[PDB]
Amino acid sequence: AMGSMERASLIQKAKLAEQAERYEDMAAFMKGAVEKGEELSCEERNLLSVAYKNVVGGQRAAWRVLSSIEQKSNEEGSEEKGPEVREYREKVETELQGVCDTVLGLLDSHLIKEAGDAESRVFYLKMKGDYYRYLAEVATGDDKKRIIDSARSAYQEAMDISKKEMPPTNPIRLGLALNFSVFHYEIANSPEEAISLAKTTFDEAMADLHTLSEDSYKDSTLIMQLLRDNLTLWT
Amino acid sequence: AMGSMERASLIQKAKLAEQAERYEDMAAFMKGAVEKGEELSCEERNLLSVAYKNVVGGQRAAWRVLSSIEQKSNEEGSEEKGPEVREYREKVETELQGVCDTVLGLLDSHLIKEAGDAESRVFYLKMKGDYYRYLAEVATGDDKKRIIDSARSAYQEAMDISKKEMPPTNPIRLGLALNFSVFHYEIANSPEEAISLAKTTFDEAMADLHTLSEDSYKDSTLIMQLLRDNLTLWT
Amino acid sequence: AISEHKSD
Amino acid sequence: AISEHKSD
Ligand SMILES: [Cl-]
Ligand SMILES: [Cl-]
Ligand SMILES: [Mg+2]
Ligand SMILES: [Mg+2]
Ligand SMILES: [Mg+2]
Ligand SMILES: [Mg+2]
Repeated sequence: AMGSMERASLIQKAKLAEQAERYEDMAAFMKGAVEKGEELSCEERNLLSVAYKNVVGGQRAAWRVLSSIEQKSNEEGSEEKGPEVREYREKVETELQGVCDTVLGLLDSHLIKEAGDAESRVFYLKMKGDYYRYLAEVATGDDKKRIIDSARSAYQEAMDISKKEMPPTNPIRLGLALNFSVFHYEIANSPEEAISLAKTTFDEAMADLHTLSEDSYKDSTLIMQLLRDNLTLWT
Repeated sequence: AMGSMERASLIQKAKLAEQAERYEDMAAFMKGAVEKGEELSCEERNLLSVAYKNVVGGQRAAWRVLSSIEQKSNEEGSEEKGPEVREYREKVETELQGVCDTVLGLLDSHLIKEAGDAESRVFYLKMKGDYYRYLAEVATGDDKKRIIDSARSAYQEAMDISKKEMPPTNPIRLGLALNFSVFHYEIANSPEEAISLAKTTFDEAMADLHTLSEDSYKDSTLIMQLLRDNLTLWT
Repeated sequence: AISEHKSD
Repeated sequence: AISEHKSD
């Protein structure tokens, strides 16, 4: 994608697109950068993640609005009004699935296989879990179970590496645990597993904060607060 | 556009897209509705306007961010870093110009010529002024003057009809005067004309508020407050 | 300025 | 719930 643009120019333009809040452009620039075939630095991995999180986030928010309207239309006493709500929800759903499939394709061709360091491998396997989780949010057919299992398997492999290779305050390790706990709660119907994971992760991070500089302490405690926010909603 | 979709389904889906904050889709649905060739009702005119205002609004905000970065790069002491800022600003600019050209095309083929009532004709001529004004904001070549004149001419024709055919509190009349005053201030370098127009419009509306119901009074005073906000910034 | 600055 | 609910 963007095959005639230099890799450095694609990265530079992704940063400009981020400043301009042009996330579809940012994602396209980063997709082009990945397709150059070189590994991504930590900053470049963050740009890839920010770009697609914002694109899929808009699609998810729209899908939730449309799904709610569609569910209300299927209640007792609701007037017919036709196929339009379902059609338009399906359109948005298909577009969201396409974005997820594109991110999963980048991870599979060939980000994950070329990621040897723990920081890069865990980042990409967390992303794989996240985008299968977004596919799961809208899945209703005979592959929902396989989609859920793919998300679980990616998060589990990421968690196994993170626990062996990263300290408990590492922001990627923390964000992974946060998102896997949300997977348990919202996708896997395992609220107790979600609560246990969030609590253990929070407590183990708290016990390690003494090792950190002021800036690393700020980074870790910001994510810890998100675990606490979920625990307060769930308990 | 969307030639196989029923007009009513396009309108219904534009309203769903608005609820989902999917403004590019909303604009495409409304473009398809216009291209059916029937006149638009007042509600449908508002949907067309909301959809394209939000699309172009995002593009304008991005263009302003990129133009500011580009201007800083051209100051004394700024390091080179290459063609990327200009290229990306040009990309966004071209996309914004394309959206303006699409709206102007709908007005010219054939919304304006089929609009005989004052409410519809003034609405469309105001839109024509607005989208030439957005073209003017980014124009720098040998047609800037002709673009500015096209915006002026459309606003002037709208104003002449509005003053003859609508009361001074009419929300479309008020929004037209507000936007023509912004044209004077920001595009035409005529801050005194902008201030005079905003003041006269505000005062003439205030004098007519006694004729209105509670709901029409709320509608008119909301727009009057925008005139006052500009006057406080300009004086 | 607001259009409908504040603009409309 | 927040992902990175609150999510990451
Ligand atoms: Cl549709
Ligand atoms: Cl570009
Ligand atoms: Mg090269
Ligand atoms: Mg490697
Ligand atoms: Mg028909
Ligand atoms: Mg007519």
